[PDB]
Amino acid sequence: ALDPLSETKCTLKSFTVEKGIYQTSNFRVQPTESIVRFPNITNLCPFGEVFNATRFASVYAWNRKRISNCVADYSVLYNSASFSTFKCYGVSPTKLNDLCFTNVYADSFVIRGDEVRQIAPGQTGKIADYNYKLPDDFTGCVIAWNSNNLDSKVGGNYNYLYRLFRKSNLKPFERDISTEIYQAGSTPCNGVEGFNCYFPLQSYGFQPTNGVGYQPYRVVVLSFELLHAPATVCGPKKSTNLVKNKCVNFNFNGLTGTGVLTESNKKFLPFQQFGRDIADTTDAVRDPQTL
Amino acid sequence: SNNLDSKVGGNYNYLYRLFRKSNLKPFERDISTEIYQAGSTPCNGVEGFNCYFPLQSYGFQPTNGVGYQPYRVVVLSFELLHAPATVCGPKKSTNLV
Amino acid sequence: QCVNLTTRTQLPPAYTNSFTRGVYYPDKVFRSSVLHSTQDLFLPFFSNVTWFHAIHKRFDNPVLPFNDGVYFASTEKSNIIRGWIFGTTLDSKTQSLLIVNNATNVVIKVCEFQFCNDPFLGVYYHKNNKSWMESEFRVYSSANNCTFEYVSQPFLMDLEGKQGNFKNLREFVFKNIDGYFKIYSKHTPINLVRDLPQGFSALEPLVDLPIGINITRFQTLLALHRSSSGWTAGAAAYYVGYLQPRTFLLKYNENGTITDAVDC
Repeated sequence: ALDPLSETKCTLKSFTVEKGIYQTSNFRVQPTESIVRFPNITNLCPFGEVFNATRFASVYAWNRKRISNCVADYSVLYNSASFSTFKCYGVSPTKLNDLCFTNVYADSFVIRGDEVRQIAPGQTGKIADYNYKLPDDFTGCVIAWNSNNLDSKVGGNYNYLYRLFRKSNLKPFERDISTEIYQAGSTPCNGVEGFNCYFPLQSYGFQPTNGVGYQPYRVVVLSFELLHAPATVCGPKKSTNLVKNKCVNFNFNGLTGTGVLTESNKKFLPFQQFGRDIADTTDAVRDPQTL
Repeated sequence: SNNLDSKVGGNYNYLYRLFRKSNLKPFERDISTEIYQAGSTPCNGVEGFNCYFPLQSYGFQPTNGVGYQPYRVVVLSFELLHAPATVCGPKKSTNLV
Repeated sequence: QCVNLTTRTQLPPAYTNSFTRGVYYPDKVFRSSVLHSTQDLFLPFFSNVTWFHAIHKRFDNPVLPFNDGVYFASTEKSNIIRGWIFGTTLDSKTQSLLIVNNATNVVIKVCEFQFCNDPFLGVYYHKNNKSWMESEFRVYSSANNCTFEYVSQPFLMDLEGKQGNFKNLREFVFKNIDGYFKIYSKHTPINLVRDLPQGFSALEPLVDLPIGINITRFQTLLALHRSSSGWTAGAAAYYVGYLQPRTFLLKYNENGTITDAVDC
């Protein structure tokens, strides 16, 4: 690494160099910048319709909204600071935007304070096993806000009912509104409660004066699914400026590589995003926004 | 070593790391208990949202199956035929011709 | 829906000779000034294609096998071709695909559709102030678990009847590649009396449907006219040709348009 003369000595593995012209190395330009040009990322699904609704459905009949074929921005849900407490498993709300899944469901409900800890994958409890279970492959988040001043009433607000018993356990994100009487004994219950016969459907007794464990928290789980179909719900991505006539890194909608892009006379058809040469090697590109 | 290392309800003398900021290097010994940052929020050196405590302890009980019982592991590392040997078994030397 | 027509009958599938129809772009890649070889589901040239048509007593809309991917070509005056149905049974027993062209939107759906005995689309009130618009809809009777739904932008398609020879050419390519469908299409004017238009073309993408359903049969959806038994059809003709994994030499010009093809 002293001078080009010693590089010639090292190419030949010899302490002397003879008269002539010898090949010693190979020049190559390296990348300097990184460009990102994806299609439009508009058409956000208003997730606030489910979180900030005036009233939710009951827990046993938890409301389900479908989210598909739109861009899902979770950064607003964290940075807005309109909610009390959050919790996630594996990925944070800002990092979830980098994942593209098939479908997303906003599984909304309202439970007590001591029961929000039961909202976790592979968890057991009165809400996990009986009302709403999360899958073992859960990679979303759970979001909650204290609604003690709204979802409470003097003497018990029996608007939000819930399941307490069940003869078996539920599947992940399973919705079951059945009122089958839970039977612990052998005698038939005959459609009424009593000894070893308790209805599973019961009411929540929220009140402004209850302890923190029994206050109403408006909990909603962002359930995710990986079905046979391709992904449809991606996060937003900010594009950058387009560089021309410079060796840098490139990243378009579905084409990545390193090289130099210059203007030309090629004209793609209305459906073609990139081109290839005679040898089946990619030699052209298209900006997804500009023409 | 279930009959030796197990305690009534657990032994904190044997601990393990659950989270790490980066990939460990081979034969590295890092005993740092710094908080793991899983999200974009600065943890500021305390627990919280996406800020979990990396160190965790073993649970020793008499009912644990072989999958959870503690096994005493030892790992021997060396170089083979790169320098004069210093740990050689009972291989008696012979005469030179 | 379940009411059958009065005049329709199933005749034997008479075949005819397709000269050079059945070539398309194998992918969404640009290539120009090259002779690219590609192996894909293509219709061989000088192969046999089926002879169907729609008049006031045949009205071909049977359910026929699919099994690979099929080429479609229609020569029209009254613009009768509306849509197509796929499925393993074309019934609510499983999920069936549908495409339709009601002259306003190209709607696609995948639900558990109930099979109609003789589905069609209606056009009514010709006597005065025709206006040539679709009125009634008898494709399916029910639906369930409609997982997917695609709809094109608004438009207005020319349903006006025309006299003389055939004038409109619509051609599709439908295939099944591990459940993924690549709907290609083209529309161009023609002037043609019988058999097939003497010319050359290549078909481009219209919609991409990654559904994930195995197909074995398909059905035609034709429109009818009347000034569900007293409906009569117009003037139109369409053919059926099964594809095969053959290799062509696609001749690409400077603008990337296919100008010639050689059947290996």
